[PDB]
Amino acid sequence: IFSVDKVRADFPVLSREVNGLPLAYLDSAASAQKPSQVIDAEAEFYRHGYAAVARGIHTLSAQATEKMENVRKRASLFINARSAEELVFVRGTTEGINLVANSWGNSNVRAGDNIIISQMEHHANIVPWQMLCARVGAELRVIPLNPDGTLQLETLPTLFDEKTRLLAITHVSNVLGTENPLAEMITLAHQHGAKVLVDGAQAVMHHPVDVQALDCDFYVFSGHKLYGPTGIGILYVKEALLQEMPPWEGGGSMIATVSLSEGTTWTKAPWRFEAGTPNTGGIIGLGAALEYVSALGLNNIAEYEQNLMHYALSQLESVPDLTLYGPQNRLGVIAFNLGKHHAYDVGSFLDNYGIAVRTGHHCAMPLMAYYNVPAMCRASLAMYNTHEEVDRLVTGLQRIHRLLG
Amino acid sequence: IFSVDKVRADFPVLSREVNGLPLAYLDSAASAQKPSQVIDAEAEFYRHGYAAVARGIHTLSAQATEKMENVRKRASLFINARSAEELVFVRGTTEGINLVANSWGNSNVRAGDNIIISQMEHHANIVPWQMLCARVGAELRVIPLNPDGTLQLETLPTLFDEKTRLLAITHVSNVLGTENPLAEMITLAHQHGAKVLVDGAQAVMHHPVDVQALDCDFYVFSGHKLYGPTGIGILYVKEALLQEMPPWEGGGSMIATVSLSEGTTWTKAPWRFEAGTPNTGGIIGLGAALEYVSALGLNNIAEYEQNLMHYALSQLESVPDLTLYGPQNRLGVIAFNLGKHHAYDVGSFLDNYGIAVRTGHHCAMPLMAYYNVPAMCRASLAMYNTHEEVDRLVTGLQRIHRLLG
Ligand SMILES: *Cc1c(COP(=O)(O)O)cnc(C)c1O
Ligand SMILES: *Cc1c(COP(=O)(O)O)cnc(C)c1O
Repeated sequence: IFSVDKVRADFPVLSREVNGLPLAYLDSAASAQKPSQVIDAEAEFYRHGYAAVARGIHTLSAQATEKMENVRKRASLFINARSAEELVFVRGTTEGINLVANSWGNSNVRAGDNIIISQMEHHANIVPWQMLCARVGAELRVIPLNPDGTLQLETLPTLFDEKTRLLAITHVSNVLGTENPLAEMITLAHQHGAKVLVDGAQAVMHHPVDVQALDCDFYVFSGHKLYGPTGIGILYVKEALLQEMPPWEGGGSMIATVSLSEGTTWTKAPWRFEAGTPNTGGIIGLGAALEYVSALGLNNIAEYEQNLMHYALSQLESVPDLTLYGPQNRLGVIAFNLGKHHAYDVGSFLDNYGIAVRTGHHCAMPLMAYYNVPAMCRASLAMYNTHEEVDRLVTGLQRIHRLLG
Repeated sequence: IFSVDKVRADFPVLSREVNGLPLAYLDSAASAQKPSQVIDAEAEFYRHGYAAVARGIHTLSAQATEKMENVRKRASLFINARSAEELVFVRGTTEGINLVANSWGNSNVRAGDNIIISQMEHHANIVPWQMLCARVGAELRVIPLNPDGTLQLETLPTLFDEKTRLLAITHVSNVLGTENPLAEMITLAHQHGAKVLVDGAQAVMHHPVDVQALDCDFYVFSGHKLYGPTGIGILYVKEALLQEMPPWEGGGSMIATVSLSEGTTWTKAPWRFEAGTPNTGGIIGLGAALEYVSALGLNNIAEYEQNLMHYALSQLESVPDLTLYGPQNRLGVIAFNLGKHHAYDVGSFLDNYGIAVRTGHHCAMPLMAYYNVPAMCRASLAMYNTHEEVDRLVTGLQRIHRLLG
């Protein structure tokens, strides 16, 4: 079983005070706090083992290379990829989507084709496709939303045709907490010869993810939302696709030979997609984050978080004039607005109580426009949050309502 | 004055042992060791202040935003840029060059134009220009080398013409230690209306750098060579150029508005070029590295390193059959080969003595081809290295020569 008190003991930020008051950090969906096991793994690498990792002959450099490739293997087992060589280290979900959009998109999407996204996508999984569509003359089609925050799946027959080259779809909404029916949508997309990129940035910390079972063609997530350091993420690509993809960034370590008279040739995937000095510190930290999460157990995490979410939704019924957005079975986040008060003001009062929530458009302006609001508040309920933190949120919303009503 | 013993006390890796023997780390040009002040600045941020930095309303997020923008200001003062808004955070020199090559190169270099590089460039400052030239149909011209490792500057009249759009040139060679006459070359390039990108990855840790005095249009360097963390670097761009450049990566934080029916508009530079969650941990660490280097004083560093280099060159005269590459006035690095022995074998013996040097092509294959060797050894003499470490290198080379001769 899961013990939230033991977990919290690993996270030094959680004893912080804000505005003279104890912090209630309800913004893990924007970025997660990190356990000391992750912080110290990176620090200890810098203190005792640091070197460049170009398979350098000298000992420290050879050992750093091995650490980095071990993390690639660990990450591939974490998402059940068939091969470690199907994983590319990127800065994060955003860079991974841009890499696919340029390397795969530029040589596979042509004038007159179409790409399908959803109306709930994060900007990271919108803008690169708008740029691609503008570069090659393709059309960006959109799966619309239902009022309860689920996809209008009945529209799929009008959107998929012979010219559909790619579905790019979120696994879990960063605003609504909706989990999309990926396995079934990927079956439909593949029936038309379309590939599927999955934005998994809000899925990988809440329950096991298995890319062979999903059969997705691309999968991306960020380390800093998975209790890990900033500056590092993972792009998974099916081996047969990745081996045909041309490089994106050029430079050292992704070449086989460089000549100023005969041109340059590329190395093999995945190293062809990793130019320049890798983020070795971030990679070490990410490896430690995966080990920490696996030691807790993602099914234990999912069970505790689901219980916390059920409790929060039950308690929030006692907040007058609270509007919630999204389905009852949400994962991770609670998007809401309080009466007619602007999210920014609600979030400012909550911050004044020491409660950190996010307000604004959450990098999902098309989703805000669907609900005809300029902004929302969002509380994240992660594995280190508590019933008492939920109680503080509910009470704070009640007091804000009383005061501003 | 400079005290190398006090400096070394800040670097925990330097007490490491390798192969049972005390480490002599002579590979800082590949990546530098980090002082505990840098390691702990990042660790303490993760432990006490961590949050997402989207100018988030809540306190931790607002304070993280301020820390990040303070580092941008500190970096701009470090290189004497006129404005903090002329600096873009990138993963490193390599990504910064790719960003310029795509954003600026794609809309300013046309079929029939030419770009000028040098034969001593690192692959980071070659491959992106080869890719650009292939995309738009331009020609990549090359300033050749002299035998002493300096540029053949007399060839410049044959290379610069009305169609020359860009000179991309290294400040300091990562192999030879040659420092190029940037100010004069930039004057010549500007006379023709060409812009100049400077690869400063091997300059910024050896002496003050002043981009207003240089008048370069772009300048790039990496944090991990400047005693800082991996995963972070700086791209400087003149304000008037940067404000006209289109975005490269798309996603959150670089947009002003996102619409699925009316399209998307971009925010202002530099934030237009920073998509997704920044590498906040790396940014904090980089700020601490700049403060550490400034506290030591770069003129103090330069004086000590120049004295160390003069001593090493004097002592290496007693190594039989040693071939050195590059000019007598080199900065930072000593490139060499020992008789007819392959660099890989020499480097393996040195590693076996606990001495870390780099061997191979050093991401400069055109430079190796110029000297008609497949590989070289390279020793870096940084601010924390000692006369006694130089003595170990000289003795090791003498023993290798005796043993293998
Ligand atoms: C280090 C090096 C590079 C590459 O820097 P990265 O941090 O790997 O991106 C580019 N140019 C020179 C001169 C270098 O020494
Ligand atoms: C976090 C988020 C992103 C962006 O991730 P970055 O780390 O900022 O690149 C993309 N998609 C979703 C669903 C997210 O929650």
